Formats: sequence, C-alpha cells, structure tokens
Amino acid sequence: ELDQLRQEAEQLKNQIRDARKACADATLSQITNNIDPVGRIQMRTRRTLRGHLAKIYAMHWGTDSRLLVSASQDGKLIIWDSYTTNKVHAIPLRSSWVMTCAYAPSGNYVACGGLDNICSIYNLKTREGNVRVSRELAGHTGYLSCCRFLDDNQIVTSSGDTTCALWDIETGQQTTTFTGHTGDVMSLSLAPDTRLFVSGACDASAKLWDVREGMCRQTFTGHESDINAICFFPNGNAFATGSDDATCRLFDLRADQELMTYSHDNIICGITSVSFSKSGRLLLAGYDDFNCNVWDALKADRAGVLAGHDNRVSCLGVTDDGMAVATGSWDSFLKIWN
Amino acid sequence: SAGYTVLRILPLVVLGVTFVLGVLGNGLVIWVAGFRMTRTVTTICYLNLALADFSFTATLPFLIVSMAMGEKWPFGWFLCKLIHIVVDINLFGSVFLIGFIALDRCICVLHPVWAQNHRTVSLAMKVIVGPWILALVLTLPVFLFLTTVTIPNGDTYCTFNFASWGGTPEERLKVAITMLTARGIIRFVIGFLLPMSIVAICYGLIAAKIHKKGMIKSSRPLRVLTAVVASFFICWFPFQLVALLGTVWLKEMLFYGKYKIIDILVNPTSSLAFFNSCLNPMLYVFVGQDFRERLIHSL
Amino acid sequence: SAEDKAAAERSKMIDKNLREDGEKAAREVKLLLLGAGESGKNTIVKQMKIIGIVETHFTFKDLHFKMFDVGAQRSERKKWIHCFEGVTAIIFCVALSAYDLVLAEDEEMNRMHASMKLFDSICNNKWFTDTSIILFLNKKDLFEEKITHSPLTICFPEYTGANKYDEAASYIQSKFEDLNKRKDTKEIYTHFTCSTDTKNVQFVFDAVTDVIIKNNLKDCGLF
Amino acid sequence: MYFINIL
Amino acid sequence: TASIAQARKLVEQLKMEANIDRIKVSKAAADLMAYCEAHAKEDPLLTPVPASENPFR
Repeated sequence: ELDQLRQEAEQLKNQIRDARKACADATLSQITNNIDPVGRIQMRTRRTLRGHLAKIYAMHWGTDSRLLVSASQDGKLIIWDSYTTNKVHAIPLRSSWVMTCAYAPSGNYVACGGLDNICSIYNLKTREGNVRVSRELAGHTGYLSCCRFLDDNQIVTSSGDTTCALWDIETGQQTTTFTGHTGDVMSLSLAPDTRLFVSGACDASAKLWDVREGMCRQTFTGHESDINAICFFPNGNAFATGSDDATCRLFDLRADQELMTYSHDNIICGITSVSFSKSGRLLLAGYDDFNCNVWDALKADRAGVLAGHDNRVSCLGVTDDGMAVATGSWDSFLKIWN
Repeated sequence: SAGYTVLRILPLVVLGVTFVLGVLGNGLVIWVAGFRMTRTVTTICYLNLALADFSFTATLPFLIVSMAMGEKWPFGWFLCKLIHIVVDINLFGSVFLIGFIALDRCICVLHPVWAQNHRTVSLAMKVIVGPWILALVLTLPVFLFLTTVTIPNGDTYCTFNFASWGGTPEERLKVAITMLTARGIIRFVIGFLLPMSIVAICYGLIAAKIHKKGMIKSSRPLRVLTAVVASFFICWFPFQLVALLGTVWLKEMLFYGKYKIIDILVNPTSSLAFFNSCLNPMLYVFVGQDFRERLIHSL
Repeated sequence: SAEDKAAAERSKMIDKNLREDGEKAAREVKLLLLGAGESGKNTIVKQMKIIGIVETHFTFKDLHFKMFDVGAQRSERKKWIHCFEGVTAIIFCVALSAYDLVLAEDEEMNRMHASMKLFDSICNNKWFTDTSIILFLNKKDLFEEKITHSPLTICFPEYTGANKYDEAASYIQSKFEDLNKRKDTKEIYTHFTCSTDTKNVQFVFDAVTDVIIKNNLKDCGLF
Repeated sequence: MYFINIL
Repeated sequence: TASIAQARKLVEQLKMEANIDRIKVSKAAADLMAYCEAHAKEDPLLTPVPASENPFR
C-alpha cells in the first residue's frame, strides 16, 4: 500500500499547510512597526575567561548565574566562576572528543557527551575527595550533540542516531526514546517548566516532544539546511532555531508557524548557537563569522555585533537573570558580555 | 674631505631610519604575538627578540645624538650608564636569541621527536633566561668599569676610567689595556664566533636535511634561509672584524696613533649592525604567514 | 579576605595543573582513520597495537601516537569532522582487492569508487587543507592473486595498462594522488600493508616525522 | 659588543 | 514488511499532529509583545545597567 500511503501522507501534509495558511493573518514584523526599536545594544567584554588549550564546543549557564561550565576538546571540563574569573573545578575526561556540556539547575551534577557515546555525570561536591564520575550513560549509537539537565535525576540527551533519549541518573537506563527525526539531532532546549522540549535536527525540521508521554506534539519545517542551534523563548510558548544558511527562524508553539526570519544579506555563514535574553527581546545568535550578532526578536534588525572572538563562535548562553552573556568560540576563550 | 663628510653624515640617517623602523616593527610584533597570539616556544622566542630590539631602538636616539655632535655626551653620568647598559644588554641578548632560535630550529628539524616531546613553555623561559644572564655576566665590566669622564677642555665623554682602580697611572693604563683586550676577545668569541658558527651550522643542517628528504617544493624556504644567513654575516662580520683589529692594535693606537681608519670605520659598521637589529623581526617574525594573517586581522 | 584567597589559590592550582596536562596532550601525535566497507582498519590497528570512537594510543621510537578510529560513527560526517581539525596526519585505508567488490548497502556501487569519493571529500575538506594524509593500501597479498583472475578495467574503463601486480598497484596509487586538489601544501604518503613486523609501524613514524618537520618549519616562517 | 672609544 | 510498518508510523503521527488546535497568529504573536514589554525593565540586556548594580563592573 505504498501508493495509497504516499497519497495519505501527502494529503495530511497539504492539510497542515492549508490549515496553517488560513490561520496566518499577518507577520509579527508587520504588527511590530509601532513598537520602539531597542536601539544599539553595545555589549562589552567585562570578563575574559582563559585557560583552555583547545577548541571550546559548548557552555551552559547555571541558575546561580555565577558558575558556568565549559567543554573543550582538550579533555578537560572547567567549572568557571565568572564573578571572580576563577576555575572552581577542573574535571578530566576519559575521551577528549566532547562537543556538549550541561549544568544541573540545582548545581549538583554536570554532563558532557560527545563522540564516545558516553554522557558522563560528575558530582560537584564529592566531599570524599576530588570530582569523580557518578554515572556513564551508554545507550546511543551516535555523537551526543547536546544534553540538558531536566531535574537532579532526569536528563535528556540528543545524539547523532536521529533519536532523542531521556535518562535516569540513578538507574542509568533510557526512560523513554524520542524518534521521528530524519536527520541527526544537533541541539535541544528545555522549557522553564521542563514539561516540553524541542530538538533541532539536520533534516531542517524542528520537533516538539513531551517529557512524560514521549509523544511528539508538533513538527516545524521552515529551514533548508542543518539546524545547529535552538532555544526556547523565556515564556516557553516560542523558540528560535539556527541554521547553516545564516537564517534564524522564530517558531511559535501556539501559532504552529514560522513567525519571522532573522536573516541579512551581509551574513552568509552558518549559525551554531542561539540564545534568548531575559525578556526575549534580544535574540543572540552565534555565527561562523568570528562574531556574535544580537538581533531584535520583533523588528528583524541587528542590534549589535559581539566582535571579540578570534575563531568561530561555537557556544552561546544567557544567564537566567539576564545579568550577563557568555560567548565561547574555537579560539579557546570565553567572553562575558554585559 | 667631501667623501669623509658624506661618510660621516650617512650613519646619522642610517641610525634614524633604523630607530623608526625598529620601533614600528618591534611594537607591532609585540602587540600581535604577545597579546593577540597564543604563547608557543617560537612565539616566546620571537617575543624576547622583539622586546630586546625594541629596548635597543628606544635607546638608539641617544647614540644618534652622540654621533651627531662628535661623540660628546651632554647628558648625565647616570643616564649614559643606563643607556650603555641597555645598549650592550640588548645587543648581546639579540645575538644570543638569534643563536638560540637557530639552535631550536636545528633541534626541531634534525630531531623532531625531541622537539615534540621536550619543548614546553616553562622550559622555554627557563632556557631563554640563560642568554639573558650570560648577557648580564658579560656586561658586568660594563656595569662597574664604565663612568663618564670630562676632559680638561670642558667637554664630557662617558668612556672607561681607571683612576680609582689604579693607584699610579702606569698600572691603571696596564689594567685598562688588558681589560680592553679581554673584552674584545670575549666579544669576538662569544658575541660573534659562537653564534655565527651556530647560525651557519644550524641553518646549514636544516637546508642539508630537507634537500635529502626531498622537501624542496618551493624556493621560499631556501630564499629565506640564505637571506637571513647572508644578512647576518654581511652585517656582523665587518663590525666584529673592525673591533678585533682595534683591540689587537689598541696599544699602538694609544701609544703612537699609527692607525686612524679603524676609528672612522667604526661608525658605518655600528650603523650596519644596528640596521641588522632593526631588520631581525622582518626576517624572523614577518616571514611566517600566521603572523601576517593575525596582523591583518588585528586591523 | 580569607575566602577569596582560598578560591584564588585553588584557581592557581587548577591553572598550574592544566599546564602539565596540556603539555602531555600536545606532545602526542594525533591520527585519524577512515575508510568504509571493510577497508582494513581493524588489520591496520593490529600492527601498532603496542598499548563510537576508539583511542588506540601507542608509543614508537620514544614518540607517543594517538589513534582515533571513527568507523563506528554512521551519522553525517560533516557535523563532527571539524572536531579533528589540527591532527598531525590522517591515516586513510584503501583495500586493493576492492576494485571489483560492491558495497553491501547498494548492489550497483563499486567499493573502490566509494572509497575514492570518501578520499575526495577529505582532500577537498575545508578542515584538512594543510593536514597530510597517510594513505595505506591494504590486502596487497590477496590483491595479486585476484588481479590476474579479474581484470582491473572493470573499475576504471579508461585504463589499458598491464595485468601485473606492480602495474596495477602503481596505477591505483597514482589515481588516488591525482584525485587530490590541494597540491603544494599537503603530501599524501602512500604505503602497502606488509605482514612483516615493524614495517607499517615504521612508515607511520617516518611519515609523521616529515609532517612534524613541515609543521615546525611552517610555524618558524620557513614555509 | 658596542664599541667604546678610549681617551 | 518492515517498510510498510515504518511508513505507517509517519502517517499516524501526521494525523495525530493534525488533531491539535491552531491558535490564531494575530493574538499568539500579540502575547509575545506583552511579555517582552512587561519584562523589558527587568531585563538587564535591553536597558543598560550601571556598573555599581551589576557584579561584572
């Protein structure tokens, strides 16, 4: 019944587009002509973090907004103290091929995946001695592109096997598996309530998943290249996805549409990092042009360039309170922007 | 004579352009490598060479104004002491750093395993301090023998003086002659013979090895190596030869004044050596493409 | 303040400790193995087995080697091949006897042609512009037995040559070299796998030694 | 290194 | 055998995803402006903050 199934698949896909077309009245950019442009947000590098000896692929901001974790290809995981520019902890890695890192919202555990198919969990305190491995999650058949801590026991990791998995730290077993992505999943973001999350894959499609049920709530397809970044809007009802064609697209969960495109003729290089401000007005995107561009989430106008990185910006994060923004790049430096 | 006047005026402009170009290049190299580039062993060596050259050129205008007004010193005793200590230390350190860079390149080429497994930054500074302390040791007589001397006519020269060291003029003159000859021998051997032999040998083996391995894919490496060695030889051999001839003929010069061409020829040789000190970053730092791309990205 | 001083000295201890751990990691040669379709990666690792990704670290002639096999990664290569930017050399494995074999996945794709496409995507890769490739032609013992029975013209129609082991091996060696486009900046060292001891091991050390000289001279301004 | 005159 | 089973899952997901309600974009995008304007003052990036208040001087 391949011919019948192909027709059945097409009519639903046409139905999704037809339903979306009726639902679409006007773009967000059109109804934001009235709102005042934020201006020129000229952000400066208050603190520079150095000490890594290889390319830095991921970073994460904690709830405290003082301690952040950075993963670099030198096999070392460093818990930075942005307030005083101090390395609180230096975590050695069995495999130096790390491309993602996470920090627990409560600050008890950290994770770091990569080409080794291991999501190593480390305890921060370790009163008996130094930092040691707590759990090693080995159930994926592809590079761990991104992992984020949901709770102190539950963690969701995205891998290169086109599947997403939710893990339990104590048992080390996949609680549920999220499947449906045609391409390799590259990034994921967690909503503030942690009930829902979205994953950006290499098939130019973004899918919304449910943590408890394991069902895919929605699927968004507006890109035409790899989606290397994704981040929820602070309210949790929208998210923005990076792409390899220098196009950021904002998708709204309730609207089920691509709201607007953050693209410019000058910028042509790919996007590897996407972050949102505290109010969600400043959509910070990390590009491959050796700098980070701050966009306007409602005006489609670039509001500043963070040209302070020698190499390509690979990671970008914003604190929970929005006090400062840390940008990492392959040049083995972190710049704290405020 | 007309030729003598031109031969005296030319060193002034040579030292002036040496000052300008050396300050510009050394400042650029320091700003790029020391702040905008990663700290590597070759980067550390280039930083040390650039710092020595910058310290020398920043001191050059004092020598320029000295040569302009017939070696007279209008400045004070402490200032001439400091200026000549800085000059001597910078010259010795630059030559020793050139020799050490040649030795490091030779070690990296002939024995890549040792370079890969035994070249660390901490060891890099540890072994680079050695040339500096050697420069201090060789300059110790320049620290404690030198002092400004005023002639009875009312003009001041800061040169060597031995009234305190020698109770009578005869022993003071004897110790002056023997110390000057010893300093000349030390300069010719350690300052010139040691690095020139090292530079020729170190760069000679590098060219010899790459030829046998069939590593010659372009004329750029051979051109750079030959240019560096030829420039170093043609700028340092004449000056050290003049210094050696003056030292071996010092007794006749101070007792009879038989030879006067050496005193005239000192200035052009010093100008050529200073021009080498200026061009060392050009033939040592700007040759690499990584430095050039970092510099063009810096502006 | 005491609390800041304890934090400050802890950072210095971390900073100091990172120096040795970064020096012992920068003094080891980094290698990377490719080749899909049972090209002989497992056989290659056996010779230098002194001590998703496998790290078969070994030391030869007082020089440490780090070997990373990525044969277990079946995902898209473009999303993680940039992580290896900076390796000393690439150890690419090609099966000589694979000229007439066909991939298991697709029955119409030549195994040798697929290896050439992978080789082409590596020579022209933006992350390996200056990275040399240590080409290894595996299974030469079985290649000479099969070349006489099966002509090589099935893989490359535009090749008359001669039906000899030396002639066929040289043409395959030349064909891979001409596939490179970044000439005058990288060298494709080529060797044939031999069952004799310390034969393939010596070539890896010899090829890496030349690359180290190239890397050292490039950073010294001579290149 | 730097030549110094003698009076 | 296996192809029809895997392909049927995509159709089931497409039908399942089509049963949700599409909130109109006109008022869905209006809520985005309301949240941004409400937290614009609280956001330190939108409005510059004196170095005394922030810990990064």
